[PDB]
Amino acid sequence: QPVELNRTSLYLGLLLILVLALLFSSYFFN
Amino acid sequence: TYDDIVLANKCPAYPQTYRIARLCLQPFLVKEETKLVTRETTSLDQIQGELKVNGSLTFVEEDGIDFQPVTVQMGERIPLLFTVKNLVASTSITTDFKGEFNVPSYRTANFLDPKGRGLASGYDSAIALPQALARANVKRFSLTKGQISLNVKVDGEIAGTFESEQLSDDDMGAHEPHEVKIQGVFYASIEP
Amino acid sequence: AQLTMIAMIGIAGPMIIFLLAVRRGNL
Amino acid sequence: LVNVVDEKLGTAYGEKIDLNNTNIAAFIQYRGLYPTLAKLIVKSVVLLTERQKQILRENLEHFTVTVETALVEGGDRYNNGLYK
Amino acid sequence: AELTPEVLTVPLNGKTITLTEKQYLEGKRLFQYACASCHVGGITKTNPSLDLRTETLALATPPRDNIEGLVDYMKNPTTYDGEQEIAEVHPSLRSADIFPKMRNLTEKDLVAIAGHILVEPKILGDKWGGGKVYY
Amino acid sequence: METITYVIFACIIALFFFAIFFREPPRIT
Amino acid sequence: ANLWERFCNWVTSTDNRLYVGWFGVIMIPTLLAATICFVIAFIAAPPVDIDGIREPVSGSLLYGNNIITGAVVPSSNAIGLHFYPIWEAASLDEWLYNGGPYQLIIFHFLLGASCYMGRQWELSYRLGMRPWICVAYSAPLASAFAVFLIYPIGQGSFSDGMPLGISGTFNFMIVFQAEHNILMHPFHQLGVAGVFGGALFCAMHGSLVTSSLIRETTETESANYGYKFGQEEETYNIVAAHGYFGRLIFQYASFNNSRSLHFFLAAWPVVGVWFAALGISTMAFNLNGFNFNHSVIDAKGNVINTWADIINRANLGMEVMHERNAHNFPLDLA
Amino acid sequence: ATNRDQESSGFAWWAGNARLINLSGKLLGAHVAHAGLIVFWAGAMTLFELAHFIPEKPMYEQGLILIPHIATLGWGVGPGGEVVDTFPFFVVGVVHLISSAVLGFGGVYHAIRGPETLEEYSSFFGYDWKDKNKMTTILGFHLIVLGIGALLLVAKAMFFGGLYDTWAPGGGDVRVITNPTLDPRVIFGYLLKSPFGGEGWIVSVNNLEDVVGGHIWIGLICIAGGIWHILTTPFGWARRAFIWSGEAYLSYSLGALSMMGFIATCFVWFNNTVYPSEFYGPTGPEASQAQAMTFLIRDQKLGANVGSAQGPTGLGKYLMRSPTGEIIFGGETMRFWDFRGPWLEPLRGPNGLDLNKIKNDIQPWQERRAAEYMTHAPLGSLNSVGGVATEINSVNFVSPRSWLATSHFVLAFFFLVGHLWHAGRARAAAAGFEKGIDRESEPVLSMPSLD
Amino acid sequence: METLKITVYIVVTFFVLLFVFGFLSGDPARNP
Amino acid sequence: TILFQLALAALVILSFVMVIGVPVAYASWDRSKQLIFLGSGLWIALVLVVGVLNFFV
Amino acid sequence: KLPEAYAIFDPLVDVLPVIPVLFLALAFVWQAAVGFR
Ligand code: CLA
Ligand code: HEC
Ligand SMILES: CC1=C(/C=C/C(C)=C/C=C/C(C)=C/C=C/C=C(C)/C=C/C=C(C)/C=C/C2=C(C)CCCC2(C)C)C(C)(C)CCC1
Ligand SMILES: CC1=C(/C=C/C(C)=C/C=C/C(C)=C/C=C/C=C(C)/C=C/C=C(C)/C=C/C2=C(C)CCCC2(C)C)C(C)(C)CCC1
Ligand SMILES: CC1=C(/C=C/C(C)=C/C=C/C(C)=C/C=C/C=C(C)/C=C/C=C(C)/C=C/C2=C(C)CCCC2(C)C)C(C)(C)CCC1
Ligand code: OEX
Repeated sequence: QPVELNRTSLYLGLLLILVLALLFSSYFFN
Repeated sequence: TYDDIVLANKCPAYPQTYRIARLCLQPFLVKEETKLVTRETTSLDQIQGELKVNGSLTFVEEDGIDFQPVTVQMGERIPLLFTVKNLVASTSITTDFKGEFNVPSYRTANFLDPKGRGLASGYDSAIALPQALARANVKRFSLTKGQISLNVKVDGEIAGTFESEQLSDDDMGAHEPHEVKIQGVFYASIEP
Repeated sequence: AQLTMIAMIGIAGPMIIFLLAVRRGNL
Repeated sequence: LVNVVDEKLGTAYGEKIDLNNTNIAAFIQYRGLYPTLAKLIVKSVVLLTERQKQILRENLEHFTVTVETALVEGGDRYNNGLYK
Repeated sequence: AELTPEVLTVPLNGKTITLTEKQYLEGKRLFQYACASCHVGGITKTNPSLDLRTETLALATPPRDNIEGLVDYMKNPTTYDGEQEIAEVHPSLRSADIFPKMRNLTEKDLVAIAGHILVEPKILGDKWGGGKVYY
Repeated sequence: METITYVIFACIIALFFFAIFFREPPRIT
Repeated sequence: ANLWERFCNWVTSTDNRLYVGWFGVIMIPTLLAATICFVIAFIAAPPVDIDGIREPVSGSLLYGNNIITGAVVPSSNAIGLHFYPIWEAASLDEWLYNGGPYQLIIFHFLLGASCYMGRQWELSYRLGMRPWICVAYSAPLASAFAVFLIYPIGQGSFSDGMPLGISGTFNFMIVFQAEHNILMHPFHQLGVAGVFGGALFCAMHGSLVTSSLIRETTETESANYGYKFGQEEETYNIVAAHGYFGRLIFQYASFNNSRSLHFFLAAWPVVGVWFAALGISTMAFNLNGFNFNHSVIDAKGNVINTWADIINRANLGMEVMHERNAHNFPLDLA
Repeated sequence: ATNRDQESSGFAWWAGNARLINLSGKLLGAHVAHAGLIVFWAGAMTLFELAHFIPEKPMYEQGLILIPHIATLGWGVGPGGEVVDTFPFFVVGVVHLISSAVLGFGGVYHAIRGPETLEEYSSFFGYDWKDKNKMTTILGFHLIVLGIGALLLVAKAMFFGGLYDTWAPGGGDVRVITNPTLDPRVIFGYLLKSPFGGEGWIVSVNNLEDVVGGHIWIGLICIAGGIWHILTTPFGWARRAFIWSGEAYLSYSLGALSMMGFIATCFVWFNNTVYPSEFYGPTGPEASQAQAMTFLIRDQKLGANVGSAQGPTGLGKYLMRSPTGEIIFGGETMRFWDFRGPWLEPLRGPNGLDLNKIKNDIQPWQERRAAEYMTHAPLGSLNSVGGVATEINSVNFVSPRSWLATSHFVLAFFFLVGHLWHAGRARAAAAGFEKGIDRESEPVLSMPSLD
Repeated sequence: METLKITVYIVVTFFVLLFVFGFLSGDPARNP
Repeated sequence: TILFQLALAALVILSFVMVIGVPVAYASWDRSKQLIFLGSGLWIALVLVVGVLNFFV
Repeated sequence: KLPEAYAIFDPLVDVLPVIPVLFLALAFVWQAAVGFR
């Protein structure tokens, strides 16, 4: 079965990750 | 008057006991081992002393606004307590005033640092790092001497230009104070 | 008392509305 | 390098009224001293009015003379940021 | 506990006078009327050296841990050593001209402020005259 | 290493630029 | 057909990918000035002496902050409420020291977010919409009005504004509770009732619509493709969701009217955050929260401490420690 | 029974006052009964404030907002804001409250008994909302009346007693302001003042000369703007710049009132001339400068060297410099160095505060006023516990200034929201889509795509 | 400072006159 | 002085009948005309009788 | 205090300013008698 990931889901899922890592980088560097 | 000023930072031969009644000093050469990032809270004013004739007029200052916290940007910011606190200067006044005063610490003993550490109040430890410094932990109050040479315009009210050499804030021992040379003008209003 | 003022001040608001209901007035 | 205020506590400043270092508010613990004599003292163990001399002499065993530069500079002899 | 004559006995002059539950409740209110703007909780807001503690007041010159001493303070307020006279900066009955909240204080109504100032440290503890450390 | 990692924010602006102007458009259907 | 009627044909045009509007002729250059100055101050601003007492607070990233502890530090307390543009200062380094970038950002942000609100009106008027998306944006905008402008005005200094920073915000919250008892202020409690309810009714409405979607797709692809954009059929059964949620509590607690439903979704967080912004705006003028310190006392008169007396000791903890060197006097008036 | 269900008006019960937009007789009685409510509250609160009034206590110590307004006018107060006759307060309470029954009669009459529209009985009183010259005629009538009202204040100030002057010599006294500022470069120079610190746009009006002369200027341009709007119709640039609807003029008034409530909040918070601290209490600025003065006084009385005394930070504990250079009060009150009150102008010389005027020249009325103003700061709680949020329940004090600024911020913000509500709606109503989008002619499906 | 002040002042008033004139240039007309 | 409270309690009570009797008669005729007019003029009369007698007590 | 010929009617004045709060609530009584029609 093929995986569909439309461009909005690339855009939100990149938004989900980048603002997660903008959050947690302050704590991963600590 | 006060309404057309709010100039308050600016100061405006003459031949028995005499007194200096209103000594202003309006200035910052900082020795590399500037700018005025403090805006205009820099002048000394309303200083009252005692001009004691001996040939030399000894000027034991006593009272007045005679200290100003000044931060200058070298870009390193250099706090100095620009002051003439307890100055004894000495020279018919036409005339220099080769005087020596004491600067205190910038921050007094009540001052707390970002980690709560101060001299008379606060933590003698570094409570952030519980099982770990001693230079920043113990605050070391400085009182180093500064030297000023006023150079006397003359009316009862006289004026000219000073130049003081004092050290900077040493941050209660936590770093090295720069040698600040404070050039500027002055105005002293003598009255018996 | 202050209450018996505020009772009859307060009751006689809806009694305007009670009368115009029980007289079929222009409510 | 020791905290000079805390090193002042272990000597006779931190047992009595050090007449060169304590706040003018530390005179309220005895009679007669505050605020007229406390103004007169802050401004060897002190001696003026004659009733003031009798207040001081009755208090002279409570008085210490040991000047610490942190404790007195910046007008902390009169107000040290210590209130209620 | 309970407000009781063991709490309402306070030194009058070496004699103790007994307050009532009406009088202590009246003089809390007359303290909040004309005194507690500065003397909230037993401190002095305009001079945090001179708290209204009993030990402070017993050590004032003349002694002001008495009810006769506190009513003599509210008619003739002195400094803490009694040398200088402060009825021009402190509310009193010599200063009805300039402290209008003192004008309606009679000799059976000042004794309740003298009563409230002395009874309350036994009620609160260190909290009277203790400040925000003891709230 | 610290600030230049944090300046992740430049990827967010590029995503802010891409998801506004280069989104797959809404189609009236 | 001069280049003015050709200019208003571009500014007011809905054919723009991002609508400009006349409010956007103020909104765009103010908010670009408030965004360019923000990220420059967030990375490279030298430390601002916020409290006016020559103790600078590092806010920017290059001076040893991360994004969490980074801020634009508010303008100096020596400045107070004074207008501090770049031309007030003798140099840039003086303007940077006394927190001039904060006044540049918040005066461009609030003037540009006020003009975001009327731009939200203006597109609703170009599109033939009903106009009150602007009114709902007045709830976060009053909040930004309050903590950036109004609470500085009441307290008399832009040093009391909320720092443009994550942990500077938390400084602003802690100090505010220490001085104004914001938790005991009912307008903040209506605001928490606006955001807890707002998050509730979001997850409520989000889950009752998602619960009620008509089968249009297979379980081998997403249910999101049952909606095609612009379709005329409603994509979920409103009668089933009301039948669900009405049986969940009781039938009459339930908006079986979609318009009355979405007014409630509109109005509950908006009137919530309105009141909460009115919390900050009224605690600007020190109309503090409810002060029940030593309220319950016994027969002897001993203070029986309450939960509001435990808050009061925490409130005392922050207030004797906020700006440890700024106070020379026993009462914290402003 | 027109416009009284949603069947006849299309307005529900919660917008049932909007059923009266085109009912001029009923909308008149709506406004006269509401005018009767304001004059009732003006009356009944003044009576409530004077029945619960202690003339020993100062006015700010009693939760009084309206007795300070009558006292500012120069009625029943003497030297230093002290009540000598409570009868001018009582008359203002009675003349308002009794007048509320007349407006209550006429509000009830026009609402529930009179002609529903005035357009038949009186073409002078009958108005259409979209008749533009009639809408200026009522605007011109109401401008002259506010010009009459802004000249009554000048009348009370210049003839009928004078207003309370905080800057009277020797303390505050009711002063006949006989030489008001007629100079427009001073009157309208307030308008070009910055709102920000040290300038304080029109809130910095600091004498009763500019107040009276500013109300001669406002009071006569409102007369001359009334004669303007009575004798003219709106011009063509304004006809295309406005919606001419009933809700439109409401929204313009709501937006004007949001300006006024935000300004009056700032007046009662910052100004101590038209809001004397004798009556309203010290301002936020006034109490912080009073605290720094009280300890400037206290410690120098113990012999502190207050000019050379240092804070913890290097600054002057009592006396530092403003960023312009003036000797100002040390501490956190450095933010309030732009504050002018009359209990510290004997300290202020030309460099700011004079240190030699602090040593041997601070009078005991100033020590009294600074200690009073420090312990009566406009800090307080919502249950009216005085002091900070960490204070104990002993002081029943919130300033009228805090009450007046916060209430007129709550009201002024909602009146901005009400402006945004009604200005959006009245422009949606004049274009024809406030009830929704027409499905048959939806604009966006006729509008091109974006990307 | 002397130059950037009037630089900002002209920039502000040009955008503000663009704001005021464009809402005076028939904003009631621009409805669907 | 007590009959200053005979016109004042003839106005805290006549207002109580004219706070009901006016919005009831207006929202409900000829007797209501001769009862509103006779009493509203009496209400303007008794605010003047209280209005003169306060200066006499 | 009120002038001394007015203290009989002093509990009336103590609740006299609650009257404008009740005009708002009376519009809801009046709307409820008509059933909010
Ligand atoms: C205080 C503000 C205020 C005022 C002045 C008004 C006024 C009005 N409303 Mg509105 N309204 C208000 C608030 C107000 N309302 C509120 C808060 C709501 C929500 C509940 C409404 C909801 C609403 C609806 C749904 C409707 C109105 C209508 C009306 C109008 C006619 C009422 C009528 O004729 O029926 C007769 C009314 C009654 C029989 C009630 C009697 C009330 C009396 C007048 C009380 C006052 C007596 C007073 C104390 C006496 C003083 C004088 C005395 C001393 C001599 C009138 C102009 C109606 C309208 O649009 O008309 C076409 C209408 O349908 N209102
Ligand atoms: C603020 C203006 C005050 C008010 C109101 C009242 N008091 Fe006061 N009090 C105030 C000060 C500044 C001082 C210190 C004075 C000094 O000597 O420097 C005081 C002191 C007292 C004392 C003496 C306390 C002591 O330590 O001996 C008492 C007993 C006292 N005050 C009582 C008092 C009473 C009973 C009041 C209400 C009627 C009152 N004070 C009002 C400031 C102020
Ligand atoms: C229309 C309508 C409405 C509205 C209403 C209103 C708003 C009204 C108003 C009304 C009013 C506005 C009223 C008022 C009245 C007043 C009065 C009635 C008064 C009287 C007074 C008196 C009688 C006084 C007395 C006295 C004196 C002189 C002194 C001492 C004290 C006393 C108090 C005793 C409603 C909403 C319901 C609904 C719909 C319909
Ligand atoms: C009394 C007094 C005084 C005086 C004052 C004065 C003189 C005032 C005036 C004032 C004024 C004189 C003001 C003005 C204002 C203005 C305004 C407020 C405006 C507004 C505007 C608008 C609203 C507009 C709008 C629009 C646009 C923007 C565009 C489009 C078109 C239109 C038109 C819509 C003084 C201070 C001296 C002192 C105190 C007292
Ligand atoms: C009892 C008493 C007294 C007295 C009082 C009095 C004397 C009162 C009176 C009062 C009065 C005397 C009131 C009146 C009021 C009135 C009014 C309020 C009116 C208004 C008006 C109007 C509103 C108008 C309108 C109109 C019309 C109707 C038509 C034409 C147009 C016009 C608009 C003009 C005293 C204080 C001594 C003491 C205490 C007790
Ligand atoms: O700056 Mn930021 O926070 Ca308003 O309170 Mn005062 O100042 Mn400071 O202490 Mn708490």
